[PDB]
Amino acid sequence: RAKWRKKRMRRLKRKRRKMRQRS
Amino acid sequence: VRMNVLADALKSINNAEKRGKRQVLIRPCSKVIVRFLTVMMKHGYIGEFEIIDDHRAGKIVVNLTGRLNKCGVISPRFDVQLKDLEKWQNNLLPSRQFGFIVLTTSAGIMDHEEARRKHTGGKILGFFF
Amino acid sequence: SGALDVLQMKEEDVLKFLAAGTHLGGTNLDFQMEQYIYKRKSDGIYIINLKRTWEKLLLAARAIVAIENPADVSVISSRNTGQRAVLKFAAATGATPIAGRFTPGTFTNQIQTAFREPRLLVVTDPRADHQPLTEASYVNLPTIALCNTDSPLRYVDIAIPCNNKGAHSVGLMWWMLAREVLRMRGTISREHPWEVMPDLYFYRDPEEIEKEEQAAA
Amino acid sequence: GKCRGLRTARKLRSHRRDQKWHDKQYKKAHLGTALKANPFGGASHAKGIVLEKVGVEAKQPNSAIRKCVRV
Amino acid sequence: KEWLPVTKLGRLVKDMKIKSLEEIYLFSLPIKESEIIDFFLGASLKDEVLKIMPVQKQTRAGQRTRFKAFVAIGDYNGHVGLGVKCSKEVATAIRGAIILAKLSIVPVRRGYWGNKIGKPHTVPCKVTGRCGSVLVRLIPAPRGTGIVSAPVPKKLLMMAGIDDCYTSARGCTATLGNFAKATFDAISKTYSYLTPDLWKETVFTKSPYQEFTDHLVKTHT
Amino acid sequence: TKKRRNNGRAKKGRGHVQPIRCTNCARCVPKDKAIKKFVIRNIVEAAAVRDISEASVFDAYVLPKLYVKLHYCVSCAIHSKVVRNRSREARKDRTPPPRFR
Amino acid sequence: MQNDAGEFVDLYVPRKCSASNRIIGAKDHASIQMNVAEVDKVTGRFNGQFKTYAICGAIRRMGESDDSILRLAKADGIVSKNF
Amino acid sequence: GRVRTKTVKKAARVIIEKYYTRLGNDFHTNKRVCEEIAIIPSKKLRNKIAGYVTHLMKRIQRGPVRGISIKLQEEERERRDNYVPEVSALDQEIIEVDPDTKEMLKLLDFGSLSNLQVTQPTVGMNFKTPRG
RNA sequence: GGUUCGAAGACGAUCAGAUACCGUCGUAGUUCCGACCAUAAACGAUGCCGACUGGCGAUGCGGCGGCGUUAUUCCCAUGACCCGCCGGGCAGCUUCCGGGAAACCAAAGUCUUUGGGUUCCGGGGGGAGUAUGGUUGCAAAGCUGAAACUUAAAGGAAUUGA
RNA sequence: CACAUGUUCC
Repeated sequence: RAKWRKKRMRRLKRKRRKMRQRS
Repeated sequence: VRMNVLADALKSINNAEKRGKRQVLIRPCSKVIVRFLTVMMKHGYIGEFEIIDDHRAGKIVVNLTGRLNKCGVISPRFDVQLKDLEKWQNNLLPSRQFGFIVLTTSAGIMDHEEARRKHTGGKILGFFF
Repeated sequence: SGALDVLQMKEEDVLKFLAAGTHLGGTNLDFQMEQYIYKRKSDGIYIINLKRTWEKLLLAARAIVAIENPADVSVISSRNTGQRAVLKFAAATGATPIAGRFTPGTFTNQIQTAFREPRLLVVTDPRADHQPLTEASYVNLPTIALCNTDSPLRYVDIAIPCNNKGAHSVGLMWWMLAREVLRMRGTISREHPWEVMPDLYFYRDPEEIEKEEQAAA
Repeated sequence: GKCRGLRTARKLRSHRRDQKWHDKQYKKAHLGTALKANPFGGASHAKGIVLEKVGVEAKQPNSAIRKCVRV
Repeated sequence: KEWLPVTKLGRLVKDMKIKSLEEIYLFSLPIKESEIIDFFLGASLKDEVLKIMPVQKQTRAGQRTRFKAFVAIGDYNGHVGLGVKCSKEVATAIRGAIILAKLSIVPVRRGYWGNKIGKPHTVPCKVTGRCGSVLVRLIPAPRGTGIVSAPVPKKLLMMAGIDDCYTSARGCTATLGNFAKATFDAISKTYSYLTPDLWKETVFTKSPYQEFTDHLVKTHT
Repeated sequence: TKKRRNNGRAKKGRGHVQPIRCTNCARCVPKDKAIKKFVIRNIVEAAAVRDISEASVFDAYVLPKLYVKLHYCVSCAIHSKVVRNRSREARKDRTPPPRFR
Repeated sequence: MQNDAGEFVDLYVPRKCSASNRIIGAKDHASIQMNVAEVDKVTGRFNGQFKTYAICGAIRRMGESDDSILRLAKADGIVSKNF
Repeated sequence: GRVRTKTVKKAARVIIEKYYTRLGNDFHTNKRVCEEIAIIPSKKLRNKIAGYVTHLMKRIQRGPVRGISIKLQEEERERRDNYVPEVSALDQEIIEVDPDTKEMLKLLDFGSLSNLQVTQPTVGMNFKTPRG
């Protein structure tokens, strides 16, 4: 189901934005 | 709303020519429209018409024959010179055997074949074949 | 036909339509016959004009005698109400009958035994005889259909408004048509009425066949 | 098109200017990012120096061992 | 070889009472017999098998395939037609496309372009044909140009003798089945499109069924 | 691929209506989409109609009746074997079955 | 269809429908000629001449066949002008 | 537990059509009639057709049969299709004639008739079936 | 303020595994008010205005006239039915109008017989609604929005088997 | 009340 194909990318973006502030 | 007076006139009579009616009712009558069909009077494409000349937008009732398959309207009114009167008929008219491009000029609303004679083109209206 | 001194609407025909129930129509209306209807009477019944019945009978009777050979004219009645009238017209006029249970493919299959090429088609009503009208668009065949106030006019060339439901009203139609087509061709005169009664073409229910036989014995 | 006036020319080719970018052929020939990424750099032939040899496994049913070279 | 007549118009062929096949297409009576075209214009009627194509049907037990042949027919004078047959063998599918190709010949209109001197070389007017998604147009051409068209519709256009042709197409022309029959509607539209030369009202000749109805009941059933 | 003119619903000018709950399940269906069986039910079918008559109060006492408007969903109506799948030529026939028995 | 010099070059002239005033195609399989017999003004019997008509197949497939031929026969005097 | 198939029914019907006069009513009476009029391959097939031959006359003795062509029944149908009733019910002295049918006759050539009866108009013109 | 129901979570059964479907609870929520966000298969997967083109049976608004029935019985006049019609309001059946690739559609028609007017939006499938930039929001997140690279396919309609 | 999966090319 394509609904959680989008939600998988959404968890990647929160992880990728958190490492922006760490630097 | 109502943008054109001549485009709806030709679309209404083409919607009934494919059906096969003999008398139809067109809502507008303009100065261009009343002398637009007089070109078809000299070419014999449509039967004689009677109008209701009143204090409103008059209603024209035209006799319908089968000689005019479709009269075409072009929008807007492009400018046509005599360096390109042969240019459109390559894409617009069926042939020179028949098919007519009508134009409105300083001489009046008139055909491309006679536009070659009086040497005056210009503002265009449409085509009937 | 048109303003002909020999062919007005006749007094002796007046009493036949009024007693039969021909001028009465149906509850509904088909959009085609605006010109064939005079007025609406009480309880939802339309009125079929007798002048229109006379004129459209003549144009129907024009085409019957115009085909000089009656051997290749077909007649159809799939409804049991017009069964008795049309069968003996094949023997009388010379036509070829189609009396119920019509086979599809009689006009396109060259292998079938009943492969026909007539000139004129006779329909009692378009709804029960819609299938014969299908092949009329594939091979060029004129047709007559006895139309009601509700019968469709699809693939019907010549149509006559009358009542195709009552038993006494249907057999009047082919009798008067037979009485007319005999008059244009040089066989029977016009001043004297036809000797054969119109009752010969009324379809009779089998209930009355065994009941009238009781009165004989 | 959809608008059919007589003096709509700025409405016309500006509504043809920007989806020319959505066409791949116009975008490829007018955006230089792939021209930077072109390892020929606008060329057709290029010299090269080998550092190793790489054997590439082939695709679906049509399968073999392909002779490829690191350049 | 010895033909046994079936159709009513078929008997009229052998009686030497009709001069040509033009009077049949005057009245547009349908044709079901395939020797009538051979009888009148079967001299230069040239056959050509376009293509073979193994169309297939999926069944429960095994597979099931039958062939299909395409044929353009005519002489090089005004008369061409198309034939379609899907049969089991390539021999029967080819003849089936040959044998029905007579049955669907449509006479084309050749007209002049500008001056009316010489022989009618092009289409009288701009006409098109509609079937499927493939579009084709018959566009008049200047003198001495030729059939400027795709090779498969190019063959069917010099197949009728019309020489100067201009075209303009749209659609998946790779489906030449939908592309050849698109020309078929366009060439058939010429005798349905009203011409200002043909504003003269047609006097109605009497039908051959009506003219010879006495003979139609004395030599057969 | 589109299957119906009105896709299982009788909404043509509303856009939004009030949902209702189902009967066999608690499926939440809009009111003009669920199947509304207004089932008529006598209290005793065949057994006690003779049995009440020998213990009733008055002469030919009339029995009361139940009127419950069932609201089955798409999945609950087919599981109760009420509605049936139909051919596309017979899907448009929306006339109710008769009441012969 | 005639040339520059004045010779009829067309191989036939197609029919015309008298109702819609348009020509009839070569593969129109529903177009019908209405054969109308002639009635004598004093005898009433068949003469030997016809007032032929034509109808196209498209008019048949909408249903306006009989209304046209009634109008067609009014102009030729077959239908009574009093009506 | 017995059904007559297409082979039995095509052999039995054509025998009855052409050889009506030679068949009897008992099974064994016309069983040997079928022996001489056709070439029957086996004993079993002759008894199979002849039972259905006798089965159809019980349908004939009941009345007319749809799928049969009998000359005598054809003449008897011609005798009843050309039957002549008494005088016509089209020409009466009493005829019901609605109020709205007069003015179409009144504006026609024959306005005043002799053997007609003007009827009352039905008061209350409700004629349609209730909806649902 | 929490009646009922019910994310998360817990407990009892099935499972080889349930962190699921079933049942017992139960927090945020579900109810109201004031501040936020602007996403939905927000669908009629079908923008808005306007001329025309099959009928047919309906329903709703307002208006016109009319046998008659029923109440204010005490009629003029009002109501409720019945008959039609008028402008449009959601609509429905039929279909060789016509269109479309077809499913289907009186519009998805008046389209190679190509132009009534106008807005938004797509250019093979992925990468990707992603990086970056800007911007709104407390946050979740929303709007705008790539590229390198990868692929000969991705996809829609329809027939027959399974 | 359960039923999960059948290694690739043809």
